[PDB]
Amino acid sequence: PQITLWKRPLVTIRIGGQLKEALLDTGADDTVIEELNLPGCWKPKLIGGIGGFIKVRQYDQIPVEIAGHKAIGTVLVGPTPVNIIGRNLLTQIGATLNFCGGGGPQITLWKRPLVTIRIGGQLKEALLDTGADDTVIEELNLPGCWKPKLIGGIXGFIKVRQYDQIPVEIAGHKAIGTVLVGPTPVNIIGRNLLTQIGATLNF
Repeated sequence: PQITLWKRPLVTIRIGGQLKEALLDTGADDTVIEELNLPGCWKPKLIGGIGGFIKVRQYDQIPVEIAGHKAIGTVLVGPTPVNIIGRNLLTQIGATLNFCGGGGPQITLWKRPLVTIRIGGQLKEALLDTGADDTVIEELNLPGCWKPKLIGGIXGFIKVRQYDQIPVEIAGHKAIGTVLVGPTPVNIIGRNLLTQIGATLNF
């Protein structure tokens, strides 16, 4: 299907014979699901996100059906805030990011979807993250007024400054909206701006 980004791209998945809801997340390398039992052997791993690191169980070669498309691959199980399908399985189901409904650039998900953006007169690299509601940019001396905010992901919450009506050009496409500024490990373009550039998921 083709999925737009006005709402979270939540889908039903089948894993270990059970149904779960999960977010299609182009900003995730891996697939992470809330605590559950999976048949098979696992190994301990740590993974990170906006707020720090969590401990997970890594299960390899697990069949997962994602809105009716089959994948077989690595699933990490642990205390993630949201079940997420990451690039390791998005690539298996042939999911791509597409601008302006397919008229614009197509971005495959074999590697992190990093693009050039312009904000505040500065050029930066940022990750297109369908699993992010908001856009979070590395510490940058943006002029203007702001309001404090906390935002969360794997690892917990960070404090940021919320600026409104900030122009952001993404891969040459103009957008304007809310930007959150703080100590994010990677600059993230979230759905609030991805929708403005007509970005969709397709598979």
